[PDB]
Amino acid sequence: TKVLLTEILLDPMYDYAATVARIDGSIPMHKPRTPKEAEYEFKTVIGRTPAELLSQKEFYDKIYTSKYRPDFTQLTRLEKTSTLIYLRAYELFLKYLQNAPNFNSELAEFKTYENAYGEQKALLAQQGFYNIFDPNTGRADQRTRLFEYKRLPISTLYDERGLPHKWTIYVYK
Amino acid sequence: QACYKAAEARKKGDKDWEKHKIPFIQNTRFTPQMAKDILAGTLTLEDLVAQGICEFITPEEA
Amino acid sequence: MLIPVVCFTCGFPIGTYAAIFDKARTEYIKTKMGGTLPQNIPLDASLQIELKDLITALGIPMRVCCRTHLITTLDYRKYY
Amino acid sequence: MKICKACSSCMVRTYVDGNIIFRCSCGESVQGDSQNLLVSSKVYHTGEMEDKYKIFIKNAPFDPTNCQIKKDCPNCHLDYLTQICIGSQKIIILVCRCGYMSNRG
Amino acid sequence: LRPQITYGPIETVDNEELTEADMLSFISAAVNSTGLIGYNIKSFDDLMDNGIPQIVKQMFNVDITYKDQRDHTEIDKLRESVQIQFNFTDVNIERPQHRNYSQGNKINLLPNKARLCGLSYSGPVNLAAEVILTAHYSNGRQEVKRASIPPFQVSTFPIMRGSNRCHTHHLSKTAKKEIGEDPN
Ligand SMILES: [Zn+2]
Ligand SMILES: [Zn+2]
Repeated sequence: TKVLLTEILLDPMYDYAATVARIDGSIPMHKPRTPKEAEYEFKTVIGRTPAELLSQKEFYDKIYTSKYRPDFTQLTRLEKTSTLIYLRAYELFLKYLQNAPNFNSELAEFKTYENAYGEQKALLAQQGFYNIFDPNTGRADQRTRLFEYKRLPISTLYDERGLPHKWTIYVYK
Repeated sequence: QACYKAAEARKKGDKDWEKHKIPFIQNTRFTPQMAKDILAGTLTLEDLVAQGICEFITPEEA
Repeated sequence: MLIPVVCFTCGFPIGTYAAIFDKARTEYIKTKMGGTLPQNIPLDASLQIELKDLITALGIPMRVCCRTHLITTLDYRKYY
Repeated sequence: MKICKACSSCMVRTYVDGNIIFRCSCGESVQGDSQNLLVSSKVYHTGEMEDKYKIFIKNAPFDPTNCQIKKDCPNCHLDYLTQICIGSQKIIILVCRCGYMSNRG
Repeated sequence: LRPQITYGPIETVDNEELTEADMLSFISAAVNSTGLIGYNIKSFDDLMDNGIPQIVKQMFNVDITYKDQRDHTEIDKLRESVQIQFNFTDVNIERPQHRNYSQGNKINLLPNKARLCGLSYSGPVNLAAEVILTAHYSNGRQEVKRASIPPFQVSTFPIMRGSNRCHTHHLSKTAKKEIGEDPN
């Protein structure tokens, strides 16, 4: 019993099912403080006691199943819209662990639903953005102070006698 | 071709052979509307590749 | 993980207007985002979203530090 | 080299009394007349000769990565040319798609 | 073959309003198409679905001959060497599993349990085979015995997290978040 409890208490599935059970009040909101509380939480979450678990060979068949069965067919875009995502995600996770029929299509349907939901959540996560516009134009400023090549007259380097300039005399006014 | 037509007019003593030359133009087919469509999620890189606007280049093809 | 209770720099009580400021932001952004998808909002290159008047209407002063920390602080609830 | 007329091997060269004799391992021996009077050779500046860049110069007008210059082709009267610079003496060659080649090539 | 598609004239493309900030949308599209590390998942999935089965079924045909050291009977004296010849015909890799120590069927092993317990996120490998043993005799006669072996698990292969054989591939972002995985 103790080794099995230590094995299963480290399972993320156990934590997820315990959270789902706490949400709808099936187990107390605090972690067990007594062996009786731990035994009760294990019985509620896993569906059977540790002794009747190893007796036999099923494990996933009776893991908690949320009490409120909302309508996930309003996840067809049509409190809510976040409770539905959470409960349907847990239910689909449990279906995955049980190799339920038609799981692969329902998973893609829920993936599209939650992609739309993540689009909403990405809208909520936006902090703003600004573009400095050029007043002459009406869009993002393209004015720069970059170098612009320009073929200068050859007289800027040579005089009318073919000699280079030597700018070594300073004129002060 | 416009260079050839200007040459064919110049060799025939025509004084307005320069009018047959067109200007050179090079451009990309990417437009500001494509940039807006990318941000709206209705245009992907695969659509740009399929429309001949962009292509993939390797260091040996570079 | 949240907008700080007070400004990190000067200690003005920024947080008492944080929650309101958050939700107002969304509404304001919903007015200006257009057809661009949310995650592409920091890429639009045509948006000009100014929160100056909103923060002023909250009563927060015109201090650089306070508005900086109010505007720029990431919310852990929006990423997890 | 010299190729044996029977086994088509590479015959070994020996020198006797002002004559070159080719001896094969099959016993065949032959005398060279004129084309076998070349003991050894060496050419210099191999990385800059004309035969090194013949294919490159032929392909130059079609490679879009080559430098172009604003000059009229004297043959087809196109108004641009392809400028290439070969060698350590920086020899400049202007080539055109029609087949024109400065340096008279 | 001639190319078919003809595009509209380049003289009529209107791009003069393109700003360099608009060109960041092209980078956005490129990164969205390739992901950031999507090549890793694609490469590992190619190894799982196509690479390992090809390597096992094509590059590991065994055909060796060993001297017979058995010399106790007349047939033992006549027999000189035995030819061992086999190849594998079926290769499969599954998702990581764990016993749970209930003397029951295997259960799914989630990545967080592997991280905490110091386990390995490794999925079982199942193999089938055909064996041919041929014994040769001094006169020049040979005897051939063939066997066909049902699929059996040989070992486990490490599974890339987030790939096809990872358990966090049939889960949603909320379910990933609730089993202790980084949902992002
Ligand atoms: Zn402050
Ligand atoms: Zn020419």
